[PDB]
This record gives sequence, structure tokens and C-alpha cells, in this order.
Amino acid sequence: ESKCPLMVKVLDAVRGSPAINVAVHVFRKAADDTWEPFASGKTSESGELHGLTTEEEFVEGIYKVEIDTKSYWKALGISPFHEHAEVVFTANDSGPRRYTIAALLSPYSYSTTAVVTNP
Amino acid sequence: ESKCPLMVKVLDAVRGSPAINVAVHVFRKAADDTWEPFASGKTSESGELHGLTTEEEFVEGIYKVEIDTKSYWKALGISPFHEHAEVVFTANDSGPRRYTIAALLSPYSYSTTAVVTNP
Amino acid sequence: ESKCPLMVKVLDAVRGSPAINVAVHVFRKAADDTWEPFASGKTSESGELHGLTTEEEFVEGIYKVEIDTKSYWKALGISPFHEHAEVVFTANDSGPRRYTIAALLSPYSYSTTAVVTNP
Amino acid sequence: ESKCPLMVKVLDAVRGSPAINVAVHVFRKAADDTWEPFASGKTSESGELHGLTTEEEFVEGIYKVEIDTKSYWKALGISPFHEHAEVVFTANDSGPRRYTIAALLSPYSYSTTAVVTNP
Amino acid sequence: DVQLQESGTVLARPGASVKMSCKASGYSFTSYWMHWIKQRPGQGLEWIGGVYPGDSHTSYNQKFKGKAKLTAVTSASTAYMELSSLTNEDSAVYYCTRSGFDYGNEDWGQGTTLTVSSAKTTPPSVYPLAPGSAAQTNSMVTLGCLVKGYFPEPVTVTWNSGSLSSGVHTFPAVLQSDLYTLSSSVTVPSSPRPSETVTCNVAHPASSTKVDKKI
Amino acid sequence: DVQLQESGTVLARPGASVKMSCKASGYSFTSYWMHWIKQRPGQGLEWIGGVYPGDSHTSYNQKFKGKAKLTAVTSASTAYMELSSLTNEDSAVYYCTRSGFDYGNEDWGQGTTLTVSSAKTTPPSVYPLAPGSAAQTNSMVTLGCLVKGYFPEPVTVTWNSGSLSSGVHTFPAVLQSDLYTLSSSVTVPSSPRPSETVTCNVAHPASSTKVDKKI
Amino acid sequence: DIVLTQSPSSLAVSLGQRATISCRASESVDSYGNSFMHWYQQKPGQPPKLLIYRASNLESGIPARFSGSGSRTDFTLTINPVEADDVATYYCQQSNEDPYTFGGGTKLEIKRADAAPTVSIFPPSSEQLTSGGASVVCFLNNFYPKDINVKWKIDGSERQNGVLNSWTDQDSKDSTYSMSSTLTLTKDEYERHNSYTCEATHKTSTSPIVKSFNR
Amino acid sequence: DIVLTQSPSSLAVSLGQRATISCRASESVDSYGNSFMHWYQQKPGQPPKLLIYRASNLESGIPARFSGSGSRTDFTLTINPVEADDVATYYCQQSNEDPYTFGGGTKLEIKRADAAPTVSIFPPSSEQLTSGGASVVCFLNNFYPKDINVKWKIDGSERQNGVLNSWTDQDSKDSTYSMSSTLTLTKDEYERHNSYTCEATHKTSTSPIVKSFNR
Amino acid sequence: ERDCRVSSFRVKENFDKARFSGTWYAMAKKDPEGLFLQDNIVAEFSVDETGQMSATAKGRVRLLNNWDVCADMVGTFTDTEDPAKFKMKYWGVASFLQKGNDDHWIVDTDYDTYAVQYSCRLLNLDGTCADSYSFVFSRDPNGLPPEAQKIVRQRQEELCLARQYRLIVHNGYC
Amino acid sequence: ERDCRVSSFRVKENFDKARFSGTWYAMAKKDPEGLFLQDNIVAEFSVDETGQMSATAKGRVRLLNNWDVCADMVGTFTDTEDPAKFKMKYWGVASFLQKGNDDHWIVDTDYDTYAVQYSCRLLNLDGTCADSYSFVFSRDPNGLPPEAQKIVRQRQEELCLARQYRLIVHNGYC
Ligand SMILES: CC1=C(/C=C/C(C)=C/C=C/C(C)=C/CO)C(C)(C)CCC1
Ligand SMILES: CC1=C(/C=C/C(C)=C/C=C/C(C)=C/CO)C(C)(C)CCC1
Repeated sequence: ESKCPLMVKVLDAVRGSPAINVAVHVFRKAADDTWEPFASGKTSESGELHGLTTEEEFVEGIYKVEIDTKSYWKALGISPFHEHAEVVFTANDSGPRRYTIAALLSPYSYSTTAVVTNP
Repeated sequence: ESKCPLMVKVLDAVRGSPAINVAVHVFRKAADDTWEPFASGKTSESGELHGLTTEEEFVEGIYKVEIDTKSYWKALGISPFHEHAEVVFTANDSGPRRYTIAALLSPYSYSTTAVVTNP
Repeated sequence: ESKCPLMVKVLDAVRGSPAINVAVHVFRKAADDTWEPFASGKTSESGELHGLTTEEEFVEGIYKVEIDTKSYWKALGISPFHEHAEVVFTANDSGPRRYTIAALLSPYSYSTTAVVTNP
Repeated sequence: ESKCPLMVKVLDAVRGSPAINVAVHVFRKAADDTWEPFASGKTSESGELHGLTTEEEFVEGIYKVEIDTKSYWKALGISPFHEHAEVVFTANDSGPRRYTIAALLSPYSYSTTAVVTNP
Repeated sequence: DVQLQESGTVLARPGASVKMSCKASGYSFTSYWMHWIKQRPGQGLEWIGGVYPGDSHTSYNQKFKGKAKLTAVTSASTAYMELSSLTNEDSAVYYCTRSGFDYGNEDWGQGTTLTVSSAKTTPPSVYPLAPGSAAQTNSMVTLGCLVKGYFPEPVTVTWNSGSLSSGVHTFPAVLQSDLYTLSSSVTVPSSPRPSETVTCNVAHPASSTKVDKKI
Repeated sequence: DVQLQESGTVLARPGASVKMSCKASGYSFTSYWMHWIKQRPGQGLEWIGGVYPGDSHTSYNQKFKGKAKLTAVTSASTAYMELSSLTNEDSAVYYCTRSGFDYGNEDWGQGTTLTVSSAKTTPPSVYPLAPGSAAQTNSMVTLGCLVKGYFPEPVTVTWNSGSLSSGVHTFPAVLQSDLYTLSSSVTVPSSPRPSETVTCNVAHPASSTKVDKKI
Repeated sequence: DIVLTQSPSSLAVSLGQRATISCRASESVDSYGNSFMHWYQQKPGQPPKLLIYRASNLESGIPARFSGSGSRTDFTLTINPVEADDVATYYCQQSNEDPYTFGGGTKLEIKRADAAPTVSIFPPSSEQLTSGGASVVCFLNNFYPKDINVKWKIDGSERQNGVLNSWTDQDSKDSTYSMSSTLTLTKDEYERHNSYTCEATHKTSTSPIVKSFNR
Repeated sequence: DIVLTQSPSSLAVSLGQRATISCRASESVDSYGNSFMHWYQQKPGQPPKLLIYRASNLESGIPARFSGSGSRTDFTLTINPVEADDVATYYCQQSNEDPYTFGGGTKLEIKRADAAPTVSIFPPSSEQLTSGGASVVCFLNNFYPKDINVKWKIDGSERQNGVLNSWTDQDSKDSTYSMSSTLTLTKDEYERHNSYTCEATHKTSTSPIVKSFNR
Repeated sequence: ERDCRVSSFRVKENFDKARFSGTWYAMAKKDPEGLFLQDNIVAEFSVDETGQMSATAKGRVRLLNNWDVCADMVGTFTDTEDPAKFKMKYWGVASFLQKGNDDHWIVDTDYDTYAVQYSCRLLNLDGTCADSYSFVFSRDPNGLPPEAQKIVRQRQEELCLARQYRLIVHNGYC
Repeated sequence: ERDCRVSSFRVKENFDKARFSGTWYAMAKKDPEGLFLQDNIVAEFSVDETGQMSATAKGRVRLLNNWDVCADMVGTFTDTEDPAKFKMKYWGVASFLQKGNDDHWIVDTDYDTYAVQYSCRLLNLDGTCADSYSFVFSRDPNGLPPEAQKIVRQRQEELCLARQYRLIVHNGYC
């Protein structure tokens, strides 16, 4: 319980509304060299995905968040460019930070943004 | 004919193409806090806009570039949100420079951005 | 009391943290042709500005939100481009919508985004 | 010497200039879901990147462009957040086309974007 | 746009026969059907059948097979339905509606009312409804109109050739003896009347009678 | 980088006198000061004074004016402090630290310990601390080292010439009679010893005595 | 044929809430992977209006308010948010099997807040007596609830004979109700009395609203 | 001179929380628009370490943990998040008025979770007897809290004479505590008995930890 | 009397990219799952010298909502082991326009006046078609002779789709 | 004994853009409010034929945080009714680099070895300087003769800034 370490938020730039039920995939760069699955989920009506991992299993290491910007757009009959949007970063390297990956998406563009806090 | 200290480029975010036929208007703050017509024009195939002024006409002062975003979207068929996008900066303050403003307009959000350099 | 009709949120793209104590200015396109002051304020630690106007004074008409992206950056010893960032739009035209203007800002770039809801 | 179906451009968000010396790597999904080296290079004065492939070498398939963002920022002096920016799309699916990816990297957020057209 | 007109009211003797029309206008008359629906008072809706003008083909409901003979002139662009050996039951409103060459339900016609009595067509009788006083100042005033003993139905009624429409009440039928009696009422500011000309236009096609009574 | 060395420990008789050094190395010896701080046990820190090598200028604290005479050789790049007519109080550790030609606090020197007794320097006595058993298998083992009756202080003590550092405990002074006694202890897996050579290197500059005892 | 049965026949609900009109079937209306059910809106004095084709596909012209669902033999027309101008009868119909068949329809009414009826009475004009018959008209307009009661008092005497009733379906704007009444006497039986009264009995009030005039 | 007084003299707090070391002054330390206060970190067996210059300006080398504040005669050193390796004494000092003066310093200790002491006892080696004196050494390592109690039992008898104490400042990594003890007898008074024991009394346990060996 | 096996479906033998090529107007269709060309549909078939057959089709689509885009589509037909059966790769000239590859069976036609196509997006457990869409092209947007309708009637029942056709409107939106 | 009035402050009479021009190294400074050239500061003064005086100054600054930018600045001095007093317009070659216009008084110098400047960003109610910054330039980064320091000492006290100087370091960062 307590509080959620890492979380994502995705916005539909086109309609000025959150993009809902958008898939998200988080992996962790492993000892070998490939991203072993770490977590998955769907975007809430709030346009976010709370409760990704807990405040400790989310160990220290490289992570990759994969937003299925594809099917979303596709869903609204629009053929998008990116097969998906990912954010690869290094977390919990120094103490514990509060990771919040945000994303603004369009059929042919997108951008990610991260906010870290502490207590 | 010569160079162009000022250039205005715009890309169509939904389409993933150049925002073509876009009307633009730049101004200069006169001796009254008013906005005097500095120059107008409209985007070409490229999506760009060249020849607005000259390394000479374009002088020091705060200017205002107004990207006619509404008439872009509406014209194609969407009910855009922003009435129009604007750009205001202090032109050639610390000497002579090449200013290029870039817009990536979307129906419900835009991201103006500029890059400046020397001749 | 009840709930806040219009609100803004501003993010500091550079440091991946909210931009705090950033000035905001909302005006309303008036019967004549100039923006008579409608409201002002400062960005909370949350990076937002809740309680702009109430759910009714915020009549139906054109509005302009002016984010003092200038002084902010300038504060951190960085000379920014835009003298400020504004969002001009038409609200409460049809029934009542929940306006949320967001902004991602950098020294030489920025973008606005609006989200509207209903109940 | 000839045209280039693929071009990769990047602007430095903090500076309001071209992201110069940026390393790039594009790949193609082979017959195993793997990523085979398609071509590399680094941004010129322009901030752009020309000649990666040809109207011929560049064929149908899913490709991956990886903008070495970290080595940009870190090199200059900031502790960027994203390990690196990537771009994946289905190349020349519906025939032949000219693809241009644009990045406007910032220390704590990026906005990848592409525009495509015919010859 | 898809216009679909019908024929005027019908009045027939018990045991006689009748035929109705239904001109098509705005779509390929041969690319659609066109059915006839029967709707009786405290009853509802009954499909009768339909014609494929192109194949002159036909589809009936056994409940009417021996009652309605349908036809249709391509060139005239109209379908027909013939009501044979009438009773007092077949008396009802029949609607004509077009139908897809694949589905069912789409456009309906104004519908031709149908009376199968033995009484003789009696034209209306319009009397104006006036209050017992100029009806004081500024107080809003309600004018009326009386349609006495007519037959059969209907009898279109409007005011000021249709200008006045808001604040109007046109009361339904009533079998005064073997005649009918309808009433209408309009409500208006103390401003329009008597300054302006208040007129109640009663029409009764069945009898070719038109009448406009002032107030 | 800013190196600031000092002279070895000092031992002096009551009423005598002494002088200390403090070579500078890495910065303009003339562009800085260099003060002398005095720190006594359950006491703390007392500034003494400072010298401006360039102006050969000097600033003292009236509490020491008649106790410390400061000097400094530009060429030698060293400042000096002379302790006159000693008592048992002046006995303490004196630190040397450089100081800005405008503010005040920056670099501190290792600090020269200072004893003002009458007893005669007595070299240490190192004895090895061994358990009462080879100390079973795989169990972690703790070795010790005893420094008996020496004077004055200090007496650097390390293990394996400084290799072993983690898991070490070097207990402070104690006035065994008019001599001192120090002890150290190292903790090590059952794996390092006795397979490897466990050595405790005790050094006592004051007496030019170095000793490394195995285990 | 196949049987269509309209769950509740009368249907009332408040403006702004949802409706849930039903239509079960004797046989299954679904075939080859679909459902051939249809919904119509039949307002007062007019023909049916198509709403939903194939128990789910909306008709171009009809608002989101509506929406259908079902399969096998259970379907339902959804009206929400019920709107003032939607006061009507809703019939379903199927076309999966010949012969086509409709439902018994359903009258949708709206729930509102009471309103005493605006009464009005009028004296048989000139030419109505000029017939050999008397008829005084009284209008009961815009009132609610539906149930009301009119009593003609002619010289304190309650007249039962001559009573002609007529009601109007709930309005479309203010969702009210209205009734007309008229005392149909002989012209003689009119000149045999001198006090004409129209008493209105309604729940909106204790005391009955009385409108009259005298001969 | 001016007086500097360290608020609390001992200071304990858990790893990860904040510290609030004080330093008030007899006179004002501020002048011409600034404040001449300074903070030092003096760890065990070493000289002071500059932390903050001018009660606010941080020193290049010191982490964000620290931070100062104040004016007039009230300043405060802020350590947060206190870190394991920050266990030391903190002295402030001013240079606004001559003569320079420091504070009484403050010992910062860390709050942790208890740990029973790893005890060990050792038999006077060969050469220590070869002196005319006995000394058995026992090591109390890595334990907590600070207060502990050692009792030497030599043949059930509690030995009070020869007791030499020595404690070590809280460690820097595991933030513990350790003590050494040694029974200093004569070489003869060693060969007048045969059971040597070192009993450890500590809160971490009810039963005292006993380590011994016999002659 | 059973039926409804896509392969059972009987298509036109000896198709002729040539004779069929030209303009064609959509009179009716059957909506597959997902988004689909809504109103004002018109296709243009036309084979080249090598024999390959391609097409274009202007049609409206209510993409998203309130977003009415007359879409200019294009698709290249790869030939199959049957002159009548085809697999249609396609896309829109504009880029955001749904790109895709579906099947394409020229169910039947008489070449000069009518045309009926079927496309089974996805197969059923046994062999019925789940996702399935169709068209009834006419050479004359002005309509179609009953005889043709009459014939079309057949086909549809044959495609296990009778009644299921939403008729197309031609207001000239574009 | 009172003092600390910017105007009271006494500057060097008969300044000489000429004789002063050249290379200069920062030994010490006084940090005004806000961000400011931190370590490795070095300026280059140089007047032209028309008499106008300008300058450049490479110095490090911890802009933002973890962002250590050796900044290449430049500023044009407009002449004032005093050969010594000046107003410095400036900016960095690079664009994001803080641009600005502050005052500039060549407090004192002997031209050949030392130089002391003061700059009062902003005035006090009475006449003290609130935002104020200064430098102590030397012709030889290798240091400065005590005599010079000694003199420098004076000035500072004169600028009501004694002690308040954080000494500069020259590791060659750039
Ligand atoms: C290409 C093509 C056809 C199909 C077009 C389709 C299926 C378009 C769908 C478009 C959508 C869903 C657009 C929304 O982005 C038909 C067989 C009609 C005619 C032959 C050429
Ligand atoms: C121009 C100039 C000078 C001042 C430079 C300053 C004040 C630079 C500040 C840079 C900053 C604050 C960068 C952060 O964005 C001095 C007097 C040294 C030398 C003469 C020329």
C-alpha cells in the first residue's frame, strides 16, 4: 500500500481530453541485455495509470515505458506514425525519487515528460 | 533579393505534413504600446514562409508573429480550439540575428518554438 | 465555492519539475476590442493555479491567458525567447465546459494544451 | 549522390539552437524480431542529418531511429533524464515516401515528430 | 427530397369499393417497394402489403389478400391499393410508405383518412368564439372557433393562414349525433386583438368547403 | 593541491620553550595568512593568531600575546609559532591553517600534538592478541594488538600496512600510571587467517619506533 | 405470424430521466447474424416516424437520446434524457419473418408539476340558435394531472344530457392537458332557463373553478 | 571578545531526518550588510573541516545536506538528510570582531537499532609476563546503545583494580559503539589464580555475555 | 439449405480486369466492424499493361466524430489463383487515413451496369465470415434497372447477407 | 566615519580606456544578488579608434544546477560624464546566456598590475547600494604584489565591502 513509486499520464492533444484505456508497458533493463517484463496496465478515465509497481520492487535500474499510442489512434480510425512511445530512463539510482511519465500525443507527434519528487 | 532574418515555419500535427496556406502576421510595438503592421504572408508548399522582411527593414524592437491557426483547421474541417497562435519576443536586442519561429499546431494544442543564429 | 471553472498548469520542461510562482494573467475580449483584465495569480507548488474565476462570472466570451514565462526563466539566470505565453480562446459558448490550460516550457520553446470536461 | 527518403533533425530546447554532434542510429526489424544495424551518423552544424540511406537501400519494414540524447546533454553539462530518444514506425508501407523525423530534446522531456511526403 | 404524396379523403358505402394513390417523387420509384399500413383508432398499426414497381411484383398479408388489390404505374410513378366489398371495419386511416429492395421501414405518407358509412357528407358550420366583454386592457385574451356538425373527417383548422401557431389548441373529434364537432382556441396578448384581424381558417376537404371567420 | 604539512610531535619540559613549523605548498604563500588554533581535550577550539608572510605582519589574541611568537620565511614558505615558558596547560594539540587576505577559515593542517611533562619518553611495547584456539572453521575471527606503556602520544596503528581497514577498531589513550596504553582489533573471516599473514603495524614517531607484529 | 407485445402500455417519467420501452417476440427476430427490430415515434395527429433500424442502428435525424438493444426475442427502446417534445406512442416492428408485424405501441407521458386549468365559457352565438339547437362552450386549457372533471350547472341544476367530451394529448412544450366541453341543448330548452354555468373539478384545488354567464 | 554558545551539547537523530545545531552570540556577528558566521565538521582523530562560510554560503566540496541561516545573534547549521558518515562535532565561529572565537561545538550522534556486542577475550602473551605485570584483554565491539558495562571475573571474584577503560566514538558505517578492557595485574598476581573471565552487561540482553579462559 | 461458408460462396468465373475497369458508383453496402466509408462512395478500377489491377475510391467517413472527411482511397490488387478473387492492399492519399490490406472478391457483375463485391475480413470457427463487408456498384449513379436489382437480390442471399444492406446516398458532398 | 553612499564612493580620476585596455584576470569579487560568474573569470578590455570601449570575459557559471557553463560574455561600455564611470550593456555570445545592462565604475587601478571595479546594481533608501558586485583584476593571474593587495585592501573598505570578497580560483576549467 502506501504510495505509488512510478506512474504515467497520457493526453490526447487532438481533442483536448485524456486518452483513455491506453496500454502501457514497463520493462526493466536486465543483467543480460533485454527488457524483461516488469509491469503493464491501462489508462484510467483520469488519463493516468496509478499503482504501476510498489515502492520497493521498483528497484534500482534502467526502465522502459511503452505507450501503445498506436492502437489508440488507430481506434479512432486514424493511422498514426509511431508504433508506440517509450521512455527509457534510470531510476532509483540515488535514493528514491517519485517518477511520473507524462505524454502528449498526436497522430504524427508526441512528447514525453517526467517529474520526480521525494516525500 | 537577399537573406531573411525572420522565417516562420508550421507543421500540421494531425496530418504529419506541412501546414499549408497558413496566414501569418507580424507586428512591431510602436511608440504607444500599439501593434503596427510589420508584414503579412502565407505558407507555401514547404510549410515555411520566406521574405517577410530584410536584414534591414527588420530592426530592434519587440515583434509579434500571429499564426492564423483557426483558419487552418476550420478550413480543413475540424473545430480547432485556440483562436490563433502568437509569438512575441525582443528582436535584434543584442545586435543582429537570424530568427526562425516554428509551429506544430494541433486542433487542441500548439508548441511554438524558435531558433536563432548569426549570418 | 463549489468548483473552479477555469484553471492553468505550467511545467518546467528543463528540470522535470513544476515551475513555481509563475505569474498568470487572464483577460476577456471586451465589447470594444481590447482585453480588459479578468484575473491574475501565481502558480502553486503543485505547478497549477486553482480558483481562477468562479463558475459563473467566467461568462461566455473570448479569453486570453498570459503566462509570464519570461521572468521565470530570467530568474534562473537564463534569457528566454518569448516575452510571455498566452492562450486565447472562446469559452462557455455552448453550455459550460471545464477549461484547463496546461503549458510545457523551455528557454526557447513552449506549448500549451487545453482540457475540457463537463460535470 | 541523390535524394534521401530519411532525414533526422534535432533542435536544442534549452539553447534555442540546433542540437549539434548528436549521434543517431536507425535499425530495421529482421526475420527474428531483432534490431539489425541499418545506418548511423551524427548531426552537422545544421542540426540535421543527411544521407543515412537511399531511395533504394531504405526499404519497407519497421525501423527504429535512436536519438542519442543523453550524450548530447551530459556532454554539454546537464544531467539529462531520458537515457535516449527513440522512433519506430512502419517504413514505406503504402508505397514510396520521404520521411523526416524531428526532435526537440530537452533535459527532462522530448517531442518527437515526423512529416512525410512524396518525391 | 423524398416526397411522397397521397390522395384526398375517401367516403364509401358499405360493400362498395375504393382505390387510392401514392405518387413517388425524389427517388427511383423502381428501386423501392411501397407498402400500405392500416391504423385504426384504439388499435395501432397493421402492414398490408407492398409493390415492386419494377417487377410489378407483390407481397400481401393473408389478412388482406382478398381486400386490397395493389398496382402501380411506373411512368406515373404511383402505386395503388384497391379496397373491395367494404364493411365498417375497413374504415380507418391507411398510410403509404416506401420500402427498401432489401429491408423494411423508411418513409411515410401523409395518410389518407377513410370513412365507410352511409350518412351523406355534411359540410361544417363555423361559428366564432367571442368573450363577454372587449376583454379589458393588457390582459391576455383567448379567442375560439367552433366547427359544428360535419362529416366525415378530417377538417384542417389554423389561424391567420398559419401565422399564429404558438398558443393554439385544436380539440379532436366528437360524434355529435351522426355529425362531428370540432373546436379550436387561440390565446393572444391584449395587444394583437382587436387591433389586428384575428381569423380562424377552417377547411374541410371532404366537402370542398373553405371558410375563414374573423373575430 | 593545497598541501599544508606540519612538524612532528613535541615533548617539552615545564618552563622551556618550543617552535613549530608549517610549510605551505600549492598556493601563493604570500597571498594568504595562516593561523594557529589550539584544541585541548574536553575543551575545544581557540584561535591564536596569524601571519601575513608578505607583510610579515601579525595578529594575535591577547590571551596568547606573551606565549606564541609567530614568524615565517617567505622563501621557505613556512610560518612558525614559538611557545615560551611552558606550563602543563599549554600542552595540547596545535593546528595550523591558512586564511584569506580578506575573510577567515579554509585549510587545516594535520596538527602537531604537544606534551609538556617531565617524564622521559618511553617507547611503546607491542604484544599480539591471539585467541584460545585455532578459532574453529569458517567462523569469523577477531585479532588484536596491544600497545603497552608508551609516551607521549600519539602512536599510529594500522594493519597489513593499511590494506585491512574495514572491520578495524583502534581504541584511544589511557594513562597507565604515567605511561599510556593503546589497543587495536581487527575482525576477519576464517578465510584470511591463518592462511595469510596478519600483521599489526604500530608506530610511535615520538620515539622513532616502528614495529610490525604478526599473529 | 410473430407476436410483438409492448410491456407496459402507459409510460410516464420525469423530464430529464430515462425511458425503457419493451417489445418481446413470439418467435426470434434475429437471423444470419443480426436482428430485424425497428422503432417508430408516432405523435398526435400524424404518421409514424422511424427512429431505429435493426434494433441498434440509429436513423440519421434522430438524436442520441434514443438507442436500442436486444436479440432473440427481447429488445428495448431507450429514451434518455426523455425530452418534453418526445411525448408520444412508440411502436416496434419486425421484418425477419413474413408477415411483417408491429407492436401494440406504448404511450409515453411526462411527469411534471401541477397547474390549475385556465377555464373559459362562451354563449352560443347567433347562428347556432338559428339552427334549432343550443350549445354553450367551455374551455379547460393547460392543466394537470390528466384526470379532470367538468359539470355543467344550468340554474343550480347539474346537466347530464348534452355532455360532449374531448381531451387533448399532453402538450409538447409545457407538457400539460386540456379539455373542451359544450352544453348541446335545443334552441328552445335554452330559452326556458337563464343561468349558465361551467364548474371545473380538479385536484389542483379544493374549491371548484367556476365560469358562467346568464341569459 | 564575543560569546558563542552551542545550544544542545549532545545531539542525536535518526538516519535520514534533519539536524538543527545552534549558535547564539554575545554580540552581533553581522556587519556592513552581511554575517560573519562559519561552520566546521570535526570528525574523530582529525582536524576541523570547513562546511559553511558566512553563515549561508556553502563550501565547494560539501553536499546539499548542509545549509546555514541567521543574522544579528541567532544562526543555525542544518544537516538533512543526516547521513551515517556525518557523526561528528560541529563548531561555529565568527570573524566580525577581533578576537576570533569559536563555539563549544556539538556532538552529533545517530539513532539506530540495537545490537549486542561481539565480545572477545585474550590471554596475556609471553612477553607481557616477561615484564613483571599481567594484562588480559577483552574486546567489546560493535554494539549499541552507548552505555555498556564490563566486569572482570577472576575466580568468581569481581576485580575492580587494574580496570582500564576506553571507548570509541560511534562508528561511521554501521553507526555502532565499541569498548576495550584489560585486566592489568602483576605477573605474580596472575599465577595466584586460574579462571579468567570477562562479563558484559548490556541492555540488548538480560543474561550478560560472558567470555573467559583459564590459566 | 444450410450454408454460409465463405469458400462455399460462389463468385464470378472468368473475371476480366479489363472489361470491369472504369468508374463505379456504390449503391449499397454491408458495414463490417470498425470504421467504414460512410456516405458518397465511388470507385475507379483500372488495370495496366502488366495486367496488375489497382483502384481509387472517393468516399466520406465520420472519422473520430464531428470530423467528416471525404477520403480519397487507393489500393493495389495482388492477383490470386482465381481471376475473380483478390487481396487488396490499400491506403489513403492523405497519410492519417486508415491504411490496410483486406480480401476482395468480385462476387458478380455483368460488367456494363451492376457489380457486387464481398470481402471477408475474418473467418468463423467452422467457415462463416465474421467481419464481412460488401458493395453493389452501378455504372450509372442514376440508379439501376430492376433486373439488375433483381439479380443483386440473388447474390446477397447467396452471401448470407440479405436485408443487411444500408443504402448509400449521393448528395455530392464532395 | 559614517559613509556607504554610492556617490560618496571615490573612483579613479582621469581613467584611460587606452592604458587600461588589455587582458585582465579576476582574483576576487563580491557576489551581487542572483546568478553570477562563479569560477575561472577573465576579462579583456579594448577601446577602438572612435574611443568607445568594449570587453569580453570568459568565466564559469553554475547556471540552473549541475549545468556548468563556461560563459563567453561581451559588453559595450557607453561613456559617461566621467572618464571613470560607465554603464555596461552586455550579453553572451551564446544566446541563452543572461543578457543585461548594469553600471560599471573602474574604482581604481594602477593600470599595470591591479584593478578594482564596483558596480551598484541597485540603490538604497538613503544612498547605500543594495545589489552590488565587484572585482579585483590583476594583469598577472600568477597573483599580485602585496603592495597591490595592500592598496586593494583600502578600496574595499572604501566600497563598504571589506571581507565580503570570495576569492577566485584558476584551475583552467576552460
Ligand atoms: C480501397 C478500395 C475500397 C475500400 C476502401 C475502404 C475500405 C476505405 C476505408 C476507409 C476508412 C476506414 C477511412 C477512415 O480513415 C473499395 C472496395 C470500397 C473500392 C475499391 C478500392
Ligand atoms: C560583461 C563584463 C563583465 C561582467 C560579466 C557578468 C556580470 C556576467 C554574468 C554572467 C551571468 C550571470 C551568466 C548567467 O546566465 C565584467 C565586469 C566581469 C568584465 C567586463 C565585461
